[PDB]
Amino acid sequence: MTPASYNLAVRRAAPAVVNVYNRGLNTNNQLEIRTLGSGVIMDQRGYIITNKHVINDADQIIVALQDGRVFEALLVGSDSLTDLAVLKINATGGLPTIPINARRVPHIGDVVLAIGNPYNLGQTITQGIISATGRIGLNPTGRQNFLQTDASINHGNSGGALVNSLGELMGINTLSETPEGIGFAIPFQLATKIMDKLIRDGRVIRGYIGGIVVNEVSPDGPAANAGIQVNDLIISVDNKPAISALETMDQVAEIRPGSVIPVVTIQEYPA
Amino acid sequence: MTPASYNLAVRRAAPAVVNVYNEIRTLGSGVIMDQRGYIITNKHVINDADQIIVALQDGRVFEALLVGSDSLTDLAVLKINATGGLPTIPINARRVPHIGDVVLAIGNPYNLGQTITQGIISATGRIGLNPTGRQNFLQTDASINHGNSGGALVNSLGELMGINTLTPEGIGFAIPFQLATKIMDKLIRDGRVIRGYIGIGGRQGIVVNEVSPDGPAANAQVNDLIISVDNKPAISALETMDQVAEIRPGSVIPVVVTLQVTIQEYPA
Amino acid sequence: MTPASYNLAVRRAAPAVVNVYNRGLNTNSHNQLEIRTLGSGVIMDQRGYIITNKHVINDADQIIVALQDGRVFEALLVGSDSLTDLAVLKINATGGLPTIPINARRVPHIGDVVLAIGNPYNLGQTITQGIISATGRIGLNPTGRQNFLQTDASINHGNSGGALVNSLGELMGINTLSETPEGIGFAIPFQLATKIMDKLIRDGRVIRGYIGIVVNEVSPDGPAANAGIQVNDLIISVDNKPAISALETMDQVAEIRPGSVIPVVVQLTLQVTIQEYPA
Repeated sequence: MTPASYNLAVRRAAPAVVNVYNRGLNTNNQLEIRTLGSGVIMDQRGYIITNKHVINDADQIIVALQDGRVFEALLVGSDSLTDLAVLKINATGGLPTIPINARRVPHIGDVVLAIGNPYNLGQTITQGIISATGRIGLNPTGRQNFLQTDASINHGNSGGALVNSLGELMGINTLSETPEGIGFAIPFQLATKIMDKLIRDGRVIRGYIGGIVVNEVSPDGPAANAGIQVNDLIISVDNKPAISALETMDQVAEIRPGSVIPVVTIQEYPA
Repeated sequence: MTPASYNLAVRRAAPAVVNVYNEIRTLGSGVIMDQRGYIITNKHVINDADQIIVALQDGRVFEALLVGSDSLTDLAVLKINATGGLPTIPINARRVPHIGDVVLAIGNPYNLGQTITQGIISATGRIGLNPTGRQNFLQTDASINHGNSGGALVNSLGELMGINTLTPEGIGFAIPFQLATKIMDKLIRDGRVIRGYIGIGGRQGIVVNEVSPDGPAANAQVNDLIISVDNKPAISALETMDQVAEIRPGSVIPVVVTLQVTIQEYPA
Repeated sequence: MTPASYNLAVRRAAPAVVNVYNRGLNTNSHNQLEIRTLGSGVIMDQRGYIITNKHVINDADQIIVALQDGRVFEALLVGSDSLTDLAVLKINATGGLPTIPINARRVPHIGDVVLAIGNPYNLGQTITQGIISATGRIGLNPTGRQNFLQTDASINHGNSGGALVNSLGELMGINTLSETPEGIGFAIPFQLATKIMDKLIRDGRVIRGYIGIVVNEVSPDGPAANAGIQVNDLIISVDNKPAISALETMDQVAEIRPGSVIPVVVQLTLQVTIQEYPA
């Protein structure tokens, strides 16, 4: 026999996780650490994911690898709604990349490990399960549509990785009587989507509109301008049957402002 | 390869777990025990509830009837009649829980919807009917919060290990399933738990430390050594007290220390 | 089918773990024996040597050890160590003792499932499950809370001095200590705990080599300051061992005995006399 262990997943995923250091200038001279967090190297190009709140208002950003290599990092963009931020590091002499299986479907009960730097103790692995799946939909909803896990999450785990027993990335750790074993991560599929969009446009451009029964209507919104009223029953959006409020709103977000569709001219979501 | 997962147990047991709602006085969780619509939960969840509501992970909601409750075990049985089929919690009565067994707690902590947390059995506790304290419950480092109460604790096979009851970290308790079964049946039948009460406490034989005034024992002294209760050898204080509880009030039994005692109903 | 379980490890290791009770005679006015604090301990071998945390037994007038088999023993303090917070006890045993499983050849790995065995809040023996979050170091030289073993297995007051074992029951470490930090707890690596025990058994205390790689500073009156070494010196050899690591070198110095004299190359070959580490 041999000891039960998840070290496999640790060997594979860990190196691609990094310590992130927000550095600001203190007016009341040099750079002082404002905060810290974790991040995941996504691909060989040097793209990294992390939590927006970690890098917010940073004058300088630094990224350290478990192999000891340190890099100055460039903010590629961020997103409030998902609390995600993409960084990039140059000077590539090769990089560890987080294992990814796009074909992998997360299931409730799946063993997962959270990799991060809680309280700047150095890299820390903690074990738990997927308590709840959440959604990969682009449209914001709330803390309920994230992935939920009883794997232990502290300050410093933010932007860290959540991987299954195979090291495959399940999500990005966002945030955690005293609630015990309740922590959240952004589903990896969604994180991918956000990353690409930030890489591409320097920001996340969301389609905004303002059966499914209309409870209210946004003044001056795209809907109010097209002639839609309260109590209307929406059966089709851009030729797609509207059978779900969640699925419909996720679809609207993928649509680009300026576009015109049969149900209106899409606008960009308000900050 | 495939990811290490307990999702199997989740598929099996989860559906039989429900959100319970006591304006709302409080909320909690419950376990559907069988196809008749009987549900288990914690008494403290439903106490002084004007109405009780039960929601299923399949979206079906039911008005629920309090079948009875128990303070000592903090258990309560509900019932809903359901035309359609109902999910029931997997049960293996032959299964012996062991310390170290992987377990999952299924419940609705902080009303976040159904939540699964993973841990192990830290300690077994006892299935004895006689109350003792928080030590004779099942103990687990699986995460338990407000809203997990009345929820289910199951092993990797989905088999019900116990009902979740209640800065200390990774210390949580559940009523052993074997005991929960017994309590359920008794509440279903009598609308309450009728316990055989004698009115002694003490610590082969059992030495009487004290005697309850007006109790069944006082009516039939300290320092007595009890060697036989109703023809059963008294070799254990725990096993004896559990035995007394199963005996019904009004009954009369031989006690050898040969006296004749009349069992009463336990004081609230 | 059968339920996923670690009970195997529990069966093997648990019996060798014990409840420890610090007792003093000045605790009450009537000068009776009363518990000042309590903890857990691990029976190491058949001789009755037990490991526990120093902070558990500190200033104990009496020490008591209880076994999961009901046997109780008066215990003798063999010695302690502040730096690792370890203490060795001994019990006079007759009729054999449970001993904690040990595999010296076993290499702990991050992610390995572990169980913490102890007596949290004196609830009786309690098992909690987690993994090794970080390895730490087995080096003798003190560093800090970072070079211990780290684990998300649940640790409370009363787990101190308890055992942390893998799925095979093999002792991985001795549990030392644990916004509210969740799933952050520490144990002394077993390899190191062994080293400390033997040294305490033998010398009644841990005798450490102290000296006082680019030199950032120098200790006044220290062995180094007395041999002629200065700041900014580059140390390339310590007692004929290449100094390629600050960690590996300091651990090496600790193994050296006070009074000893060794060559240090910085070329200048000096002669230093090792001293005993300051409390």
